[PDB]
Formats: sequence, C-alpha cells, structure tokens
Amino acid sequence: DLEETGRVLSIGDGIARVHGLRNVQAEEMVEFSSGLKGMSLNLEPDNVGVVVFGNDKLIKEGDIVKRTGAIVDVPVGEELLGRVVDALGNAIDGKGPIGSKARRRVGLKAPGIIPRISVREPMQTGIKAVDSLVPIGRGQRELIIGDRQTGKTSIAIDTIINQKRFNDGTDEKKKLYCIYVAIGQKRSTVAQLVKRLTDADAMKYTIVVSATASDAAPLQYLAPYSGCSMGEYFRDNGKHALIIYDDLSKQAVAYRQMSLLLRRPPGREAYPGDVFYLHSRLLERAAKMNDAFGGGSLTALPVIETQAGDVSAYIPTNVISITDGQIFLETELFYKGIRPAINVGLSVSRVGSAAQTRAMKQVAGTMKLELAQYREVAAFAQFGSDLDAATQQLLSRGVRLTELLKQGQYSPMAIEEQVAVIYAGVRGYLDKLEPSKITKFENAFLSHVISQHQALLGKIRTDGKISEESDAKLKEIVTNFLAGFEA
Amino acid sequence: EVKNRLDYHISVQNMMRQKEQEHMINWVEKRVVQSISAQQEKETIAKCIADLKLLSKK
Amino acid sequence: FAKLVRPPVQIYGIEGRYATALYSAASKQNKLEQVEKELLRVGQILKEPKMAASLLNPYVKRSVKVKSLSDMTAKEKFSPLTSNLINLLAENGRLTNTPAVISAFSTMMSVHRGEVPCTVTTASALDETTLTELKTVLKSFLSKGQVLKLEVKIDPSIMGGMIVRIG
Amino acid sequence: TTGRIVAVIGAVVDVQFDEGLPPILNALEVQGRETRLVLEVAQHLGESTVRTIAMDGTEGLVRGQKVLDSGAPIRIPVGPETLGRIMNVIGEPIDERGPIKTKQFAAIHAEAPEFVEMSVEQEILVTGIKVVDLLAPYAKGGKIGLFGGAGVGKTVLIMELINNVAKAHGGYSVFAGVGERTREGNDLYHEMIESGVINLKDATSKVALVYGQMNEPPGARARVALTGLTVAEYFRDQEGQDVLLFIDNIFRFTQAGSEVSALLGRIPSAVGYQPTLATDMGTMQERITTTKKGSITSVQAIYVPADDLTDPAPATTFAHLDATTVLSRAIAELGIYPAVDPLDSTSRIMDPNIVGSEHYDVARGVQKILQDYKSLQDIIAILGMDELSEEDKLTVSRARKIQRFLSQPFQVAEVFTGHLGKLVPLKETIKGFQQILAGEYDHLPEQAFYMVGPIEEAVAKADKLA
Amino acid sequence: TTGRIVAVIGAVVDVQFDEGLPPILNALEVQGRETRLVLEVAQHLGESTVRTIAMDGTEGLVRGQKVLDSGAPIRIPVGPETLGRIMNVIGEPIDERGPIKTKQFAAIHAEAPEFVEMSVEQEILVTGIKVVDLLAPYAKGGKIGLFGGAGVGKTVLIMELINNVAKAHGGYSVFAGVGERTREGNDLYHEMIESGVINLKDATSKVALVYGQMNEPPGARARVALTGLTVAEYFRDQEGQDVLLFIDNIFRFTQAGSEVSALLGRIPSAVGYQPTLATDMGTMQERITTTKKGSITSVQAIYVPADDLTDPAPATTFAHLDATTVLSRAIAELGIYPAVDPLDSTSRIMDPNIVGSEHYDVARGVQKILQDYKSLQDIIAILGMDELSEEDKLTVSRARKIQRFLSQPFQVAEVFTGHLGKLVPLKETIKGFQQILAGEYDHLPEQAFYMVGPIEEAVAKADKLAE
Amino acid sequence: LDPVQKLFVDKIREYRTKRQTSGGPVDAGPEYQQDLDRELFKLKQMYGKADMNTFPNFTFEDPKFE
Repeated sequence: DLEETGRVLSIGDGIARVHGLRNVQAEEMVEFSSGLKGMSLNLEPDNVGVVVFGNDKLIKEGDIVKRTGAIVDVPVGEELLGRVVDALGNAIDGKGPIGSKARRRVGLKAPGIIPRISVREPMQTGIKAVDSLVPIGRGQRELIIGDRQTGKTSIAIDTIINQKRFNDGTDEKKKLYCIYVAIGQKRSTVAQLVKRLTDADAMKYTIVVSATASDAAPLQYLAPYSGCSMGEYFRDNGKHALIIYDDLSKQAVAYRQMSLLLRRPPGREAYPGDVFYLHSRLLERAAKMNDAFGGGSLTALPVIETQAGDVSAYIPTNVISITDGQIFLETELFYKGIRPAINVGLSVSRVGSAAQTRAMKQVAGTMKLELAQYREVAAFAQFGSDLDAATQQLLSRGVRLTELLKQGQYSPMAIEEQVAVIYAGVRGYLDKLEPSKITKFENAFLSHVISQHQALLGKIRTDGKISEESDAKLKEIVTNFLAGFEA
Repeated sequence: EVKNRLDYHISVQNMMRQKEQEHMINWVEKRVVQSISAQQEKETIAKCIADLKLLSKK
Repeated sequence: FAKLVRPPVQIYGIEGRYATALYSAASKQNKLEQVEKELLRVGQILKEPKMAASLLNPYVKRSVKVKSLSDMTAKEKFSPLTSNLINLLAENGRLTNTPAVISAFSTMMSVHRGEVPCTVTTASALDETTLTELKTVLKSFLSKGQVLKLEVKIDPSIMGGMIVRIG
Repeated sequence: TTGRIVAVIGAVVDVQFDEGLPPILNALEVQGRETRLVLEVAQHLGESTVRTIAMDGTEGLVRGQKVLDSGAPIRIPVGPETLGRIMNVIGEPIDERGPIKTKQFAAIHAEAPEFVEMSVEQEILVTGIKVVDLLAPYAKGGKIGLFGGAGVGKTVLIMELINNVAKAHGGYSVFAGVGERTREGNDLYHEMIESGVINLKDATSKVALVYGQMNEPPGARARVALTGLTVAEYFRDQEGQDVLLFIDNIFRFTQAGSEVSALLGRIPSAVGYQPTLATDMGTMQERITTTKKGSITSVQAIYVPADDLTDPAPATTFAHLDATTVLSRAIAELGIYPAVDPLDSTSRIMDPNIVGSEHYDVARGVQKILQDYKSLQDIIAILGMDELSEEDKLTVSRARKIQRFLSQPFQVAEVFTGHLGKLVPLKETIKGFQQILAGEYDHLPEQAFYMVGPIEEAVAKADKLA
Repeated sequence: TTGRIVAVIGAVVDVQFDEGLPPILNALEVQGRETRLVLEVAQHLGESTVRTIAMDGTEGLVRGQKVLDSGAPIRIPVGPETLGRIMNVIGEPIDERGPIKTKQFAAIHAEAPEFVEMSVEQEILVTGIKVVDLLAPYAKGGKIGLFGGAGVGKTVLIMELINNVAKAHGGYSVFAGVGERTREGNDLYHEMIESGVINLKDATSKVALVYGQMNEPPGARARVALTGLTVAEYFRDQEGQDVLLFIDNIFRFTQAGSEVSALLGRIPSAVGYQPTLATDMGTMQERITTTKKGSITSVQAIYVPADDLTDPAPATTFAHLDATTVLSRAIAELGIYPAVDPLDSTSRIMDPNIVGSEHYDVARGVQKILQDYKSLQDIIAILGMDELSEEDKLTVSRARKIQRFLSQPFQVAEVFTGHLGKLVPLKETIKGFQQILAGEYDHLPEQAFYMVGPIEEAVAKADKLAE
Repeated sequence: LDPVQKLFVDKIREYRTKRQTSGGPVDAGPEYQQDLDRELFKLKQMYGKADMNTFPNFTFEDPKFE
C-alpha cells in the first residue's frame, strides 16, 4: 500500500532530498509517486540526494518515494533492431513498445585483456576516404569530429547504409548492428533523422537510443550508458555492433550541470574531472572481443563536434586521447561544398594497418602515402608558381583524388567500387581528368562496370582484395572506359 | 493517386476511434466513480489482499 | 569517548544529535526511563514562555538566561544530567528545537520499539510489531474507522486512479 | 490556499504555503497585492515553504502576508482576441486598451511536444522575399535567428514580412517583446499602427504583442516567452496556424535566466550562463514546430551576445537554428533594402542533398559569382573592368542586376526604398535570378531591378528606359 | 572493527564504525561486497566514522551495510611472480591466469628512503636516440617525465623506447598501465606476450605489469600507483635491481587525486585540483629514487591536460623531475616524430663533464641556434623575407636540417609509419649534428634528415633525396 | 471497482451505454466535430479532393520528342 514508502524530504531543483526507504540498494532507480523514477545516487544518511528522472515542475514535497528497488538497467534485446526508443528503451516511436523486454544493467564493465581481442579487422564505411585513410576495424572507439552537422552526422549514415550491405549481406562480423545514441539532438533533428534511417531501412538492424533536445539531463546523460549496455550484448553475443554516440559534448554538459546543480563542482572547463571516467567507462566497454564474446564487437563511433576546432578543449583532449584517432573534417571545405570536407591531416587512425581492407590497401595503402606527398605539396608548396610536373601533377591528380574522397552525401559504397574509382586515380588513369569530370567519370565508370565489369567486381569482391589480374582487367577498363568516358 | 482516397478513411477511423475512446473514457470515468466507497468492500478488498499481505508477504 | 548506545528508535541524529547522546546516556545508567518521563514532562513545562522567551529576546544574556530559565525553574525536577543538557541545548540554543528532540526521542522505551508501515489513513500509529508474524490485519479489524478517500484513498490503498493511470 | 511571506530577499520570496505546496510552476497571486504580484512556485523548499519568484515588483511585503495559489500556472488569454493587442507578460493590456480578453485563458507551463506528434518533416514557410527564401530557406515551425544591424528597418522589413506573409500566408504573428525597450516598442507601436500591420480601428491585426520589457523582473522577462508560446501553440494547433512568432530578443531571455540562476542557487554555468541553459532552451525549442496542424515558426530577434557565438549560449543556439540571418549594413549601404548580406543567410541544412540543387546551385552560382564579382570588387578596384573580359563584365553587370534585384521596394519605408513594395513567389524568384544568369535582359537597365519585387517589373522597367 | 556504511556518495564511502577505528589507511573489506571492496580509511571523520574510499564502484549497496576492517592497509602480493603478470592494485590476475602467488605481502605504502640512503649524485644513463640523449641525457636510475599529449604516437614513442631501450636494458622493469585504454593494453599485452619477454612460460618476465585503467573507479586507478611503487621498490632494493619504471599515466593518477579532492569533502583546488597534490607527490616521488640498493629509472609518461603545463599540476610536476621530456605538439603536428620541444625537454644533466663537452657544446650551439631560430620564426612568418640577413637563412635551413635530423620514424610501427630510420649510437649522434655544424651538408635536402637514424645514412639519404 | 474488473465494468457499461448509443459510442458531440471537420478537411489539403469514396481515373499523353 504504502507499506514501505518514504517522503520527499525536499525538492527543489530536481533534487529530491528524500526521506526514507533507507536501505536502498545503491543506484537503485527508485520510483516516486509521480510515476517518475529517480535514481538514488546519493546516500546521505538523513536523506537521499536523488537524481530525478523527469523533472521537478511536477513535484510536490513529502511525496511518496517508493523504492523501485531496481538498479539501473536498460532493456536489452534485438527487437530494438528495428526501433527507436528513448534511453530507457521505452519507445517513442509510438508503435507501442519494443519486443525487447530483457533488461540488463547498464552497470557493467569493460572486459579485460584476455577477453578482448585486438583488431586486424576492416570495417567498411563505404566512405572511401574513411576506410582508406582512417581505416576502420570493428570494436574501435574512434572520434568522429566535425563542426555542426557539417555532414558529421551524414557520415554516420553512409556507414550505416554501408552496414546495410552486411546486414543485408550476411555477415558474421560485418553485420554491424547500429546503435545510435542520439544525444541532445532535438526532436526535429532526430525525427528527421530517423525518418531517413528508416528509409535507409537500416533501422531494422538498428537501435536508436534517443536523447533529443528534450530529456531530463540525466536522461541525456544516461542514454549512452543505456546504449552501452545494449551494444555489449551484441558484441558479446558475437554480434558486431556499432554505436554512435552523438555527442558527448552535450551529455557532459548535462552531466556537469547535473553535478553543478547538485552543487557539486566541476573542474576544468567547468567540467568535473571523472567525466573522463565517464567517457572511459562508457567507451572502454566498446571493444573488439575475443571469441568468448562470440568475438564480437561494439565498435564505437563517438562523435564530438569540435567547438571551433577546439580540442585542446579539455574534454575533447580527453576524448581524443581515448580515441585511437579522430576524423577531423575540414568544415570550411564542407562549406566550400566539399562533401566530404575532411581534415585528413586531422584525421588519423594511429593504428592504421590493423584496421584496413586489402582490396583497397592495394591501391589506397600506397595512395595514402602518395597523397601524403600530394597533399603535402598542396600545402607545402603554395604560391602562384609551378614546380615540376611531378608535383604539379600530384596537385592536379591529387585534386582529382580529392573529389574521389568526396561522396555526395548518403552514397556509401562497397569495397570494389571504391577501390575501382581509386585504381583509376592511383594507377595514373585520371590524373588526366579534372574534378568536374571526375565526378562524372565515376558515375559513368560505375555504370560501365555495373553493366560490365561486374565480373571483375565479382572478383574483387571475392578476394575481398585485388589481384593483378583483376587489375589487368581493370587496366583495360580504365583506359578504355576513360576513353569512352570523355569521347 | 488512388491511395490518398482510401487512406483518409482509414486514418480518420483511427483518429475517430481515439477521439471516441478519450471522450467515452473521460465522460465515462467522470460520471461513475463515487459509489465505489459505499462499497466499504473496496477497503475490504484492500483488507483481503492486505490479510494476504499480512499473512502472505511474511 | 563513550560507545554507541541507541534505544530502539535510535534515530538519525541531528537535532537528535543530542537525543542520541541520551540515546546513549539515559540508556546507560538506565535512568533511561527516568528521563524518558522527564522529557515528557518537560515538554509542557517548557511550552510557555517566560525565562524561555527570554532567549528570543536576544538581549537577555544567555549566560544568565540559563541561570533563570533553568536555575530556579528548569531543575524543578529536571536535573540528573537533564538540567545539564538543558543547559546544553540552552547554550546551544537548541531549545526551540527541543520538542523535536523529544519527538525523536520518545519514539524510545515503548515507541522505541514503534510501528511503521505506511499505510493508508491514520497509518501506522507507532506501537510495536514483530516482523516474523503479521500484526497488520489485526489492527485493521479493530477499527472500521479512518477516512480512506479523504485520508488515504483508494488510489493507494487500491488504485482508484490507476485505471485512469494506464490511460 | 495561502502563503505567508516568510522571507523576502528581494523577489525571491520565500513563501510558506501551508495548505500543501502546489507544484513548481504554479502561479500564485499574492494577496495584499495592490500591485497584483504573481509569484511562481519554484522550489518546494519544504517547511511548507516554497521559493517563489516575483515576476512583478514589490513593497509593502508586510511579513507573513498572504499569498493565493491560482492553482495553476499563470493564466493568460489564449484565443484569437489577442491579435492586435499588447499585453504585458501577465497577459494584460499594456496596449492600455482595456481588456485583452480572449475566450480561454491558459496556465502557461506547457512543454515539449512528442516527436511523433510533429509532422516530423518540416517545410519552408514561403516568405516570398526572394533573397530570403533563397538564401535562408525559412521553415514552418522553425527557428530562424535574426542577427542584424540596428534599427535599419529591421522592423521595417519585419513589418513587411507580416504584410507579405502573415497576410499572404495564413501566417499569424506574435510579437513577444522580451526585455525590449519599452520605448522602442512604443515607437514601434506607433510604427505598427502606422504601418497598419497593427490596426486599432479593427484590432484584426495579425499580431498580438506581448511585451515583457526591461521593466519586468527577469522571471517575468524570461517568462514572457512561454506565455507567448502558450498562445502560439493555441493558434498553432487550434487555429491550425502557421504562427509567426517574433520573439524579440532572445538574448533577453538568456539574460533573464542567467541572472537568476546564481541567486537561484544554481550554478549559472559558463560565462555565468545558467547551467540549464540548454535545457531552458530545449524545452522551449521543442515547443517551436510544425506539429501536425500548424507550425510555430520563430522569428527570433537575436542580439549577438558579445558578438560571440562560440559563445556557449550561441553555440547552443546553433543547435536551435535551422536558418540563420545576419542583416547587413554593407548591403544596406548599397541602398539595398534588403540590407541582407546573403552569405550570412544560410540554413545549416544547406546542401543540394537538402536544399536541392537548382536553388542551391543558382545560388551557388550566385554566391560564388557575386563574390567572384566581389573578388573582382577588389580586382576591379585595381584593374578596372576594362582589364577584365565580358564574362566578368557580365557577371558584374548581372551581379549588379541581381544586386538590385534583391531590392524590392517597401510600402513602409518608402523613405528607404523610395516607394511601395511588392511580393515575389519563389518560382518566379529563382527564375528571376536564373534569368539574370541567362543574361537575357542583356544588361538592359539594372537599376531596374532596384526595388522591384518580381524580376519582370524590372525587365519591363529596363524597357521603359530603353 | 566494523563499520556500517552510512553514506555513500559515490565511491566516497562513509562508514560509521560503531566501535574502534583503526588508523587512517586501513584497508577494510566490506562485509557484503564480494566485489572485493576494499575501503581505504581516508579520514576519521570523527565520532567513529571514517571516510573511507571505495576503490570500486557501488550499485546495489543497502545503506546499512557492514564493513569489516581488513585490519591493515592493503596487503598485496609482492616479489618476482608479479613479473610477467598483470596485477591490478591487489595484484590480481588481470593476467587472468590465476594468482600472483608470492611469498611477500605488502602495504602498498612505502615512504621516502633516507636521503643518505639514497645515492647522492647519479651518473648518466644515455638515452640512445640521438636527439634525445643529446639534448636530454638521463641519469641511470633517473625520474624522467615525458610531458606530451598522450596518444600522439606519444604513447607510441614510449613503447618504441621500450623497444629500443627496455629491450636493450636487462635488469627488470615495472610497467604500470594506469588509466590508459585497456584496449591498448590488451594489444600491448599480446605484444609482450608475443615478445615472450612477457614470457608465456615464466610467471616472471623481466617486467611486471600493473594496471589502473580509466574505466575503473578512481581509487583503483589512484592506488595502483602505490602498488606499482611497492613492487618496483621491491625489485629495486630487494632485487637490488636496475628497475625501469614505466608509468602511463601519472596524469591520470593526478587527475584521480584531484577528482576526489572535492568529494573527499576537501576543497578541490585551482582548476579543481587536489590541493594536497604537492604533498602527495613530494612524498611519492620521494618514495621513488635510485638508492644504493638498486636504481629505478623511471620513465613516467605524462599526459599534460590540453598540454597545459602552465596549468599548475604540471607546474608542480617539474619539481619531481630531473628530466622532462617536453613534447612539442607542433612538431608532432608536423608529423615529425621526434616531435619534442627539446628546449623544453631538459636535464641540467647534460654536461661538458659528464657528457663531455663535445656533445655538450654541440648541443649548446644547437640549442642556441634553434632557440634563436624560433624567435624569428614568427616574425618572418608573416614578415616574409629578404630585405634581411641570409646567414640567418643559413641557420634557418640548417636548423631545419637539424630539425629533421632529430626525426627518426617509428621504426617498429610500420603500421603507423611504414618507416624505419634507426637509432644512433651516441658518438654518431654527436657527429651527426656536428657535421651539420660543419654544414657540409647544405646543398642537400631536408627530409633526408627527416625520419632516419645514422647521419651517414641520412647523408646517404640526402644524396638519394637529391634523387 | 477493485474486484478490479468491476472498474473495467465501471468503465465498460459506460462503454456499453456509449456504444449502445449511436455512432456506436457518441456524446463526443459537435465540439469534437468542428475538430474533426478541420483535420478531415486538412487531410484533403495534403492529399487531393475527389474519389475518396469512388475510384479515381487518369489520362495518358505526350508533348513532343524535344
């Protein structure tokens, strides 16, 4: 009845000093009268400093605080693959609730060394630039960084679309289950987004954990942890997961704020310190696992949107140092229209080689380096004036290759297409052409192969990798095609 | 061009049923409630389940 | 210093940080009860202004307020350590606060072993209950009183609202 | 129910309401208020005490004084009868024209609509200003934030927007003078009257004016926005409206919140800014939308705090901005009213993937060309056009035509433009510039494009000359 | 003695002991938390209540719970069996191969060894890597902090050193992966495993690994520091050893301290810090030494928040060091690895004496040229050229060659670099730059100097770079 | 009522009454109806206006081969 209940000792600021229920199991989400849950974070003796899920407007004091007697868990399952939920795994989709009714403590930890297994994986993005230059393997926490839906977000889509190929393929590792933790992203933003993902029907292998620009702060805050709990499920259940946290900048904000409101200070940048732990605890749980975990993965794509490219920015520094690289995107370039827009100098996978795909590596590995120089002379050299043809070419060629790393948004690829177009540049074929025509070339080039060199694609696909032979066929394609492509 | 033509009807029958549901429901609940306590046995069913707490939660 | 002794209820301390002193103090020397009754007495022995309201009047010198409010009067038979704690709450101004210490206290030898569950209407009514057995039901029967819609309601006691609450 | 003044430390009025503590957000009207002083429950501090906020002035706060719960948040007129009317925050004729009655009054806490309940997919509200739509596509339900040179007929323009849009579109308007200069609003008042955008004769104006000027205490200044919202939702859903919500000036919101926070025992985070800044912001932002029926499109005067926009507050704001407007003196100087510098008239949601490619491209061509022409403004500044070729001449000329062509005359500031204004549907608009791009009208007078709304009247006008 | 947890406000665990409080620092075993929840007494809060700290986290705790003093501070397994193992604080097998069965136990506390009991003035441990030794020669048994933004190949670099050096080194080593990505530690593990130096067949290795990862609750990360110390001390003195002590990252440690400082009911500090930072460190760093009984050359990786050094914590840090490796984010940013700011990475320990003057001087000229050279760099940067002095040009270029010459690619990590470019034994190093000082090389390239080893080969590369 | 199904009954017979009125369940009344009238009309705005109770028929043509 009210058998064992407690009275809201005080309330103001969404911080419910709660009298009673005293023997609360720690970090129990409890329930107040108001429907509302809170989680009893703070056990002071005489009261519970209670972080309130939902908000204090509702609230009236002395109100019954019921144990919920439950420690924070979030629902876990897979029926959310095909769903949008709020952070508590309750829908918001309005389809009624998810079939996923299993729950799982978000209070979980990142596995040990032995559990884990290192990468050697590729992990395909369908974004050429990305898998090539910031080559991706599965399990990895890596920073997606870019400045104000500068297509930042777009990226995630192309990859997801790329995972389509896997989940729509049959992948036993590449079948990357996407968990989209949407942090702070306004309802419109999300609503909008979702609408697309569903359209991308990628939603089927996709969870969307949703903290829009409406949430109570812990909720926004919580959302990743929710996601965190879930993705490890796949990972550990062999299944290969992808989580997009977008973005922790907001989460942190909420969280600091949460502290602050809790009249708990912060440190640096007004941010508390173990927000480092926050991200660590959050992110370390994304990993590439040993076989005991079905080998699986939770590949973590945290997103931090640089604020003004600022990263020295303590929390960014933090995240950066956690991530095994960053993909910084050159937003002005984006704005130059360049989509992708990348700041590849500022895009790194320190890793590099464990994370790549041989098909691509065969042209791209080599290219990356070569580009290292092109780019290098794009920047290094910088006048009006010409150098030598080599470099001049490198610039021209490079520039061509630049188009190639673009990808009019929402258009990822399977590996051979990428490699294909790349072959064309690397192997000298389209140094020739111009950007205006690159883009065109590619279109044509694809329809050409699409029609024709499906064989070859077949091959490349087969080996997952190039063959000189395939190359020889390629060689022909490009040359000939190239000729067809203009004339 | 056909589809729009059927879908109004569906979508209206969906919205209509909710608007009958909420209005039924609200009017329904707002009429009948009170007579409940004059069943003291709504506190006897509290006592009943409460005696099957009171034996049967120990 | 001492070591912890706390009569059943027991409390949380804090304006009962004193209570707890005597939840060890009274308790020890087991004039637990002497004082237990003292307190009761005190309560109304207290309640009227005088040399008490004295304090309020800031300008009355606490120093001698104790020697007046407690000298002749609060030692009228409130003394053991009882006047001294009076004279402590006195100093420590916890005099206006004292009722609550009694409150707090008084659930003590009896009510020390109180009755809690939060239960509709005039809910529990601090008594005593033995958790192994039911005690609950009994009580209810005793009465066919309280108020339960005005007093605690069919929403708690049996969800009048809940059926609303699903939607 | 009653409250006592238990503590006044300013307008944080510690009220002890002792007949329970009505949920935070409840409006109380304080009893003993000659100056009907509403307190909003902010915290239930306990002790049957709440911390409450004056949204009004004080004195004669004779202690223990009696305070009355209205049992709800502040209730304010909702319903159409507000149009043409200026109410204070607390929903009362500061038009000083007797009751701004409505039919329904509303407790003004009412927040963040469900994501599904929107038509989750939003759509440009057609302004008709060529430049406007073109450069910053304005979304029904959206937040567009108006950065802009001062007094430049920001207002003039705005008035005109009401005319074209709130008129031509079903657009209604709300003016929320948040912390504005009462005086400018006064001036404006007369201006509005004058402009006829507001009308008295009939109060069937498109705009209800709500002012919660500098005069208000922050809570009031802060809150005039929810109020304004509360109506706008009313119209939006209820009157199905595309409401135009002029929230003028949002900075004053931020400012109002931020101030209180500290005092409010809330850490007002970075820069002083209320730690909730975003949440405040968010909860509010989520109320701005094309729901299903109606859109509340927020036309946001945005003072550029510290002209700084990394400025956490603006940073947040960015999230809230679909389309961003900086009004530009540079342009203005060119006599071009619109004074819009278009490069600052964007929508983040620009793309051809998003803002689709003719528009975009024509535009791309335009921003580029105009700039390129601007590159030439430096280049020409040296070399003269003589040293440039006709594509440059062309571009210049076109750019220039285009330049003029963004100029659309004004009924209002016949003083600035020189005359009565127009209206321009989009197809014609883009076509217009596209046409100029086709160079069609040779470079038959380009000053023709000056202060002409549709492109044709200029073509025609070029002819009357030629 | 027993307490019951009375307040849990996070992993600051307030235990009210209902009777006797053992002195502060007693490791307590919580009666209930099988999640071996050591609480370390932190404060005697008064009235038999202690503030104790969970190392661990807390969810599920009933406010109530009984805590039984483990009766001492932490006892940890010590001795050699910790070599080739992953120990946490408690020396548990994060090797995950079962225990780290020792004889010896330890209070993870240890204190500063007597000043006289130290060695007084140490002797250079050369650092191999040309740039490095040259400008920063180290002392055998030295404490070096490597300031550097983590993870910039920062971490890579340390590993590479380890590679060169720790390999080159015999003795033993202690490795503490604190707060670092478990993921990297995982790889590393396997890498060591692989290396077989993490012997897969010795419980030992030659290296003990101690971990206090980021994802941990603070106490664990915090305290692993003492632990690691205890072990290394164990080896240093007891095993008489030349221990190498690798720490990544003290920054996270320091941070851990600071983070708690507030929660600890203390004031945090400037920037939030632990205001006790200094005492903590002073005492800690003084726990560190190379006494007579052995020597610990401790290579301590330092993440420097936002690379702010200025930032008081690093400001403090400096005291503790006697060799600093200050990495230039800019140089690193030039890709240039070596990336160091070496006019900031310092040792007074470079000497005309100890390092002989040649080296030394060669360096002084270098330090100098470069030091001047930066100064302009900026001016000229915008202020372009020539209506100037071209002797300067000479230095600039030269500086640049030298600059490049410091660079050596990440030899091993072809995965990161694809490049090799070796280590330079010291005379060859001195020679190298000295030769550049002789400036003969100067009609030559610039990236020849970049990412290599022996100046001869670099020269070779110069020629070659000259096509 | 809390033989709980009697609260379902409590509701249900008022469903029984309401559904055993006309329109099935009504008493929603004209105010509901104006609301309906808008959204039902407003639907048509998105959606076109003709054969929402019959079949629409269509036509097939060409301009020129440009």
